[PDB]
Amino acid sequence: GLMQFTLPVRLCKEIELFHFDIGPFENMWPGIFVYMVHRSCGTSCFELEKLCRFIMSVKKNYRRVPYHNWKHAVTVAHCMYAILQNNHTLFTDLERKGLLIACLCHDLDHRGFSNSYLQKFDHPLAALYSTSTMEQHHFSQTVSILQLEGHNIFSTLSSSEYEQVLEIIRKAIIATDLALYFGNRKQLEEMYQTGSLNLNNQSHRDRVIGLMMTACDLCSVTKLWPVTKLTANDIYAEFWAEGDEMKKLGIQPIPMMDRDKKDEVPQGQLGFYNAVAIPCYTTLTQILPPTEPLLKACRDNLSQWEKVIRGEETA
Ligand SMILES: C#Cc1cccc(-n2nccc2-c2nn(-c3ccccc3)ccc2=O)c1
Ligand SMILES: [Mg+2]
Ligand SMILES: [Zn+2]
Repeated sequence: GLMQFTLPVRLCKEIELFHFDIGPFENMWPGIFVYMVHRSCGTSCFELEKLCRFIMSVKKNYRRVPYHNWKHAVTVAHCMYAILQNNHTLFTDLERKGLLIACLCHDLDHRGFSNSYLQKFDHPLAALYSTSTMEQHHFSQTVSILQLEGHNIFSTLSSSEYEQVLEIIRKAIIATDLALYFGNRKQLEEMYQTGSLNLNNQSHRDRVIGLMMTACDLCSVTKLWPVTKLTANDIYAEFWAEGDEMKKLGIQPIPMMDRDKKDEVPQGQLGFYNAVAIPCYTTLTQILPPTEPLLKACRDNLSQWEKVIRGEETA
């Protein structure tokens, strides 16, 4: 309990900021995550030796895909960490515990394909779960790893708290189904503007947590421009592979996923910043004002994609 994980000076400072990049050294990502749980939750909350065993089994069940990989998991976990430190008093001891775990586990065993492709390919996981196909799979994997021996990081919670925390994680992981984002923000917008939003309503917390989870999942669009620029190549590599697999079933993919239509990427990014990211971070700042820096960084990047279309910058 007297073994405080430290980070080098530049990391120790830069890690507190929303736009932190976790860097290219895979071997430091576990220490970074533990550093974050320790400052976010306490030295007390988790048994160091169980935690480390959990993190490495989680790492082992992420796959080598261009984007939906172990780096993504830790990135998303970091954004949640930033949100929780800048909104210190709003969240319970259990939420702080489960949300950082939820973010680490949110894309467990992803193969780089959307729910749509599972449905058209007729993947057995689509028989098992008709909506949020991958997201009920990710949660299922979380529970598997939670039930390996020496892996129950939650062993000190009562029966109650254990159910509470796994129900935070489940809901938190389902909420990363972007198809659910749209209704979830339209309802929080309406609750904030008519002043009914009330954080003592457990129904309303769930929604707020779902939006944090979209916020964290999308946070590659909230980094400094050269990190956003270089992550997009990873994002489109998965999209273009999925389009190839679509063409393989005898189906024109949407252009986003057609690697013959690379020319339309920047306009496609504009669409997505306008249609998804900017609305996500607007609504999230209205509900939690200290998250503004996510909105500020998102708009800067929108403005950098505008510059790309005007040929004042190439990609
Ligand atoms: C792979 C992937 C993937 C899946 C979930 C979110 C993100 N993500 N994160 C940051 C930016 C983006 C992003 N998402 N889309 C997107 C558009 C329509 C449906 C779904 C995703 C289009 C362009 C982007 O840049 C990527
Ligand atoms: Mg996902
Ligand atoms: Zn994700």
